[PDB]
Amino acid sequence: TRKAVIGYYFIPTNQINNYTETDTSVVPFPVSNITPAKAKQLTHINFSFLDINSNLECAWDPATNDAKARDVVNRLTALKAHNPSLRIMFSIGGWYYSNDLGVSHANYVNAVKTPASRAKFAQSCVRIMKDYGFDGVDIDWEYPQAAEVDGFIAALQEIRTLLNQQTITDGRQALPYQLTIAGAGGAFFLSRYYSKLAQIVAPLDYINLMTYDLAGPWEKVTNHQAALFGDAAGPTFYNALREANLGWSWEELTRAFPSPFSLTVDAAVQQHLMMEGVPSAKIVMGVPFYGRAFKGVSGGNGGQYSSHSTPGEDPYPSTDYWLVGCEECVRDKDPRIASYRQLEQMLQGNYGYQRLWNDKTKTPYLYHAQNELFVTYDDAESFKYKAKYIKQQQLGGVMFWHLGQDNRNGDLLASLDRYFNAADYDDSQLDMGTGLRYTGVGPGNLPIMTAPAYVPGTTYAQGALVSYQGYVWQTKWGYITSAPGSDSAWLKVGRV
Amino acid sequence: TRKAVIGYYFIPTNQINNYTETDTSVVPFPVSNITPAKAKQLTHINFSFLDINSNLECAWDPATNDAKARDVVNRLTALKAHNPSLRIMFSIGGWYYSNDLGVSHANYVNAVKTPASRAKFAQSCVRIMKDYGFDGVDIDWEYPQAAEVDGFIAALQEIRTLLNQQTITDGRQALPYQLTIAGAGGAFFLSRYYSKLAQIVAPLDYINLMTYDLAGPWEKVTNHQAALFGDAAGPTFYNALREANLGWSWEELTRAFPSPFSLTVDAAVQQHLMMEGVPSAKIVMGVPFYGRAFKGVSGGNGGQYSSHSTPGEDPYPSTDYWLVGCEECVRDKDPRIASYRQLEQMLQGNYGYQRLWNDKTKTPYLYHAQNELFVTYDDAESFKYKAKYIKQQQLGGVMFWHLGQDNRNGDLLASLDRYFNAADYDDSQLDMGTGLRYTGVGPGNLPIMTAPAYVPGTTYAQGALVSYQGYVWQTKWGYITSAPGSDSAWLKVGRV
Ligand SMILES: Cc1cccn2c(=O)c3cc(C(=O)N[C@@H](C)c4cccnc4)c(N)nc3nc12
Ligand SMILES: Cc1cccn2c(=O)c3cc(C(=O)N[C@@H](C)c4cccnc4)c(N)nc3nc12
Ligand SMILES: Cc1cccn2c(=O)c3cc(C(=O)N[C@@H](C)c4cccnc4)c(N)nc3nc12
Repeated sequence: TRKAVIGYYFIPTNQINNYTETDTSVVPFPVSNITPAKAKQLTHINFSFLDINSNLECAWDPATNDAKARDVVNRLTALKAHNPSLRIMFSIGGWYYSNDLGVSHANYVNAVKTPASRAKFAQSCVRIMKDYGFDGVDIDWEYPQAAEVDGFIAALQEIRTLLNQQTITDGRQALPYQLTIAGAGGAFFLSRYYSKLAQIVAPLDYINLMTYDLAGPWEKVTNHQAALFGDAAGPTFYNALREANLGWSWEELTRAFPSPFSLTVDAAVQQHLMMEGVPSAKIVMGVPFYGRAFKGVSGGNGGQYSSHSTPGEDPYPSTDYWLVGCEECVRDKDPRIASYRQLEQMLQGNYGYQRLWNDKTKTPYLYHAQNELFVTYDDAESFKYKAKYIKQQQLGGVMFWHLGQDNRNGDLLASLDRYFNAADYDDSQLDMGTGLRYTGVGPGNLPIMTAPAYVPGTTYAQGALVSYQGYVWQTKWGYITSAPGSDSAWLKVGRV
Repeated sequence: TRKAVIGYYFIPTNQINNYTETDTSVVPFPVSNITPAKAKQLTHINFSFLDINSNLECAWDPATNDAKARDVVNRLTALKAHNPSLRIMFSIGGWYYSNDLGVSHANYVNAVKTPASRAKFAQSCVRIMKDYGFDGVDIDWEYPQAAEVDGFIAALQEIRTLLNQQTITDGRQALPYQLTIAGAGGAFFLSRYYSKLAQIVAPLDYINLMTYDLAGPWEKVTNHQAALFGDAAGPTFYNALREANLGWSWEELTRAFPSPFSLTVDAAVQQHLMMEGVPSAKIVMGVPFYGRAFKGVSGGNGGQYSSHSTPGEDPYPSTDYWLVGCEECVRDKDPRIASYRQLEQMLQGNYGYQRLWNDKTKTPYLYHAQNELFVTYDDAESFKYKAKYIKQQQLGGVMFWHLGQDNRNGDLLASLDRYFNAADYDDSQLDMGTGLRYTGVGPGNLPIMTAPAYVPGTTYAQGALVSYQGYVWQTKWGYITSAPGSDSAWLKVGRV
């Protein structure tokens, strides 16, 4: 089956209200820049962002010019003329609206609180979808906390019920309405809802992992923001999932969640696959179309794993635009982020940047030796390894943030489509390297094993293996007279 | 409050049927050996063992001559003339009847299953108590498994109701009928029911911990069977409580259950006190009146912590009766167990045994240099430290197995009574030594702590301490925007 290729189309309210396809100074990436060829390379466009208002309903930003918003959306859905599989989703939430300290955060908490609120909120999602002509709903709440999770699940199940009814009512069996969420791609936020992943993902077509921003100026040491695999020379992190509300035993937590660990894309994917009832085909790997820049870095290792002097604040609390050559950093008053398009132009502009490659993480980076700068980003080469990982691990596909950051030729999108679909591309010998893999093991990714059937009445010694109720179990100590599952002495170590 | 001194009186069915007070070779320890002096030193005698039959009622062994049984019991209750506080309990169960592979185990499991079965079992316990003249009920099920614990708890509650009503009916307010159980003294069996200790202990007057047999021939290395504190030179063990079904986080399990650990009397007591709702006054420390012998120890340090050639099968499968001096080893055809009485006559009779002392564990042991022998046991000196521990930790008292193993003068029982009650004994300067203490922290031993109140909307760094909803919490990583208890990021570390 075709891998999903999910591109975010983000447009701020002031750009909707002043929308034009002819002046890149007010609208840098108008819908016009999505050519028929690029539309064929996408399977989904996530239009973003809508919000939940204090009426606990899905809504546009109050300052939106609704006439212009409908026209922007109509230009997007017109791209379906070039790609019959294309879906224009809309995204509710995002960091600014929905984070704990965000302007609308309470509206997310309250909308999922009660059966009445969830019914009302779900209806409004389907009404927005049908009124504007969208093809599905994406929820980007970053992120529900443990006690909010059951309400989150029931709202998603409510949306699933209404979308499946709307699919039948509209005769959309060939292209059913879809429901997705953006998921944490790092253990710290993932531990909020990790224990209920199975019930979260059940009503979804896809969970889109935000497997980027895994490094930033809020960390004391520079690092790669979307390392595929780990580098032993880089920083490691507390494994927050061992503290999730799982109810597992000490051995089960320990073998699933080594700590410290390397905060990588592979870690995020494997951590989802470790949960029973989380199918690989629904997991979608996010990739960034932007780089993160650091200043004040030391030398020796190309700016990698160095202390730095980058402000972590938001907004950027200065007027010092120190990322040399980055015109778009001036236009946006922040030198700590650059689009792939801009980085490509910084490279071919003789600004003293050097493009280096980390063969462990399988990601590129820029080093500026004169001014002490470090940029972590992804490109078409790092996407080869990520695409191969998606195929080997049988994931659902790829998601990226965001379309306006690709270069004008659409090279990053074309590469993702090529690695999944081009008949003359062949990655069977692509060397995935010796970077650190995530070695945790959980109930959902237990190895296949064989063992003699458990025999009631037997006394087992320490380390004995038996099969019982479809799993292979090992005794943790000696003189075991109880059945696996009936007593703390048995560890589930294998399936079938 | 006077400390309990609970002595098991164990008499097998063949000795009941053949009971006589004038022939040691048929009844080695008739009740007439319990003089008025000794009766005054006890608070309880646990007559043992009764059973649960296939009708799921408390019952004598079917081969018991019932008139002979009443006579033996009458000899015990006659002792109450010399001590108005003394109670003659009867014990239901024991290892042979109630272990998973024992002959009556299914009757324990099935008696506690439903309200009807529990009411029938409980009624039978009180009927037996009144019919034979006992003063209370002791249940020694070794040990209920996790799925049986709730029924076990409800059966104990039902017995408690019937006992309390019987106390009223009989005008026994001055000496009310009591309910006790034997509890596991090591973490392996403790883990079966650990999570429900509070509801198990609620209906009891006492839980008598079997804090002995903590070492034996079944282990690869010689060790003390009832060490008070740990010896760093000694073996350590897997802390099975970390695998109990508690629902705690990795950090919480790790701090409550260090592993490996020293398997000691102190460990068992502190493990019980770690659980909320378990009052120290109900905890009774078991001590052995017997030793365990190892055949084939190397030299080095008294035979402590070395390899051995002792079989670990029961029944004793062989015939090398190799514990020399020990004549009861021939009569009972097993050289690995010797009563204190016999161990004393071995030390008296020029057999080459040397008595040594471990000042970490505060226990004695015998070493034989020629035959390579090691014996771990308890004596009046080790009981000084255990009695002081009972007083310092405010435990309910002491229990021992069993009365027939004391010497003819009853020195062990007299020593326990002395250390609790003699005005001319003064342990105020007894130094408890530097042996390893169990230092796990759980809900029941959380310290008082003080921290500024949690303030919603603020972002906390790693290691921040705040007070919230009755507890002091610490963050496990940085950028914490959630409230404590509602999250994986917060660790309960203290009480307000
Ligand atoms: C300060 C801080 C602490 C911890 C986590 N943080 C974030 O996860 C975060 C995310 C974004 C954001 O917008 N990410 C983009 C890629 C995106 C795309 C699609 C859906 N959601 C988000 C942001 N601007 N600031 C952020 N700051 C923090
Ligand atoms: C508390 C206690 C009291 C009396 C006897 N006990 C045991 O006999 C015993 C045995 C084992 C064990 O596992 N194996 C033994 C059989 C073994 C294994 C391999 C070779 N030889 C012998 C054990 N774990 N605890 C045990 N506890 C006790
Ligand atoms: C083979 C084996 C494995 C694991 C644990 N085991 C035991 O814990 C055990 C205990 C006894 C026993 O009698 N203990 C006395 C002190 C007692 C006193 C009062 C109430 N209950 C018991 C026993 N004879 N064999 C036992 N074998 C084992």
